[PDB]
Amino acid sequence: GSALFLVIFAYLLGSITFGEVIAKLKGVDLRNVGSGNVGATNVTRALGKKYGVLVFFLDFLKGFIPALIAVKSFGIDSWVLTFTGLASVLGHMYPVFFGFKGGKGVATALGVVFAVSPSVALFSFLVWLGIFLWKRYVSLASITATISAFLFLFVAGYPVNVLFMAIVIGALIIYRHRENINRLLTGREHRFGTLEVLF
Amino acid sequence: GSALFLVIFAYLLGSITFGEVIAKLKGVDGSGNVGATNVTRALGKKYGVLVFFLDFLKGFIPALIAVKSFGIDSWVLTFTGLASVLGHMYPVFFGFKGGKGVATALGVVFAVSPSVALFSFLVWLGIFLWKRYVSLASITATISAFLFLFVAGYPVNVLFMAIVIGALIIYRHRENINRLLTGREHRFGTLEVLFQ
Ligand SMILES: CCCCCCCCCCCCCCCC(=O)OC[C@@H](O)COP(=O)(O)O
Repeated sequence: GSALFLVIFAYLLGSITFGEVIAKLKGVDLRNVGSGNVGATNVTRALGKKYGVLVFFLDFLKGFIPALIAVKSFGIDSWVLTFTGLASVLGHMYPVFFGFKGGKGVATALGVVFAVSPSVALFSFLVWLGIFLWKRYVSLASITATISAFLFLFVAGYPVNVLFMAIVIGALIIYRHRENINRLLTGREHRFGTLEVLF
Repeated sequence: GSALFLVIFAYLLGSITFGEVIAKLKGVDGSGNVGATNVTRALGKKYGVLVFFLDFLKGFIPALIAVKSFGIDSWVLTFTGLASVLGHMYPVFFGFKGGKGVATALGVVFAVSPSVALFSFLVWLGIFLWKRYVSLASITATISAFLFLFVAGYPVNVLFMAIVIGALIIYRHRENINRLLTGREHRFGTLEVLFQ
């Protein structure tokens, strides 16, 4: 009853892909820019790093706010949190508002992890930052940090409901990156090299 | 032509009141109503959920065909979603003695607008958890559904369908409304709602 309310709320809140809303009022069509993704990385290409950080924060919140409510209400080992965090990420990937055409859910998933464990969230973000500074592919950093986020929760002793949530979310994130994976293997992925950040 | 076939099929399918047919499957016959709530009443939540899903599908299935084959702007969809609910309210297979059409109407709005449907389901859950009457939640979620379709800018064929379907549902709750105002409506326990 109460759990169903929270899970649906997490899905509806997650369905507000804020990169698509902000770019629309700024006039930009994200479909034609860079990867075509509606997420923070492509919002940065289309609108600049000022709007990319804003979109990252909002997409972060819609996974953090519902997951935190589940933790305080049902406990960290409740499967309500499992499906709440999944709902926020599935809302971002398949938004009920925009015809189920959303992003890859990396920022929203980090919001869910933050509500479960800030410690793991900051480490995974540090892992994401290093891999990115290393190779300047956001997709490679996101894939790596997604896998490291799962390994961090496991070693830290988090319950099987949290691990199940992380596996499904992580497997969904990698699957939504299959276009980036195809581009990385073929040397076509949109790098953030010298020319890209300069211009 | 083919539009009339869909409307009549929507009515006939909606006339399959599923609590009944699944109550008689397992073999049971309180409120005496044909509803998912009245099936959880009797055979447990696991069968009332299935009955809710089936009554949901008979409104969802013909309405999705209307959207896909005629368009969300078509008035074929208006009469198709109307026929499904009217089938559930006045089932030709059961002497026109049927339920209140909440689950069937939710199926109709979900095929038209998955967003409005889930938003209206949020309204129902909140009102039910807050005040603990099933009927008060169904009336409020019905009204909010039309308001959600209106402010979102859905076409006039959909707004007309929601008004007529909403009015029918509210009208089917006239006995619930009387008992609500006279304090004779059943209410769930303060703890019974959370374990519901
Ligand atoms: C299971 C929990 C996993 C948590 C996720 C890992 C944390 C990563 C740190 C946050 C990084 C900032 C947010 C970026 C969101 C985003 O935009 O993701 C899409 C990118 O990838 C690929 O971008 P693109 O080239 O446009 O497809």
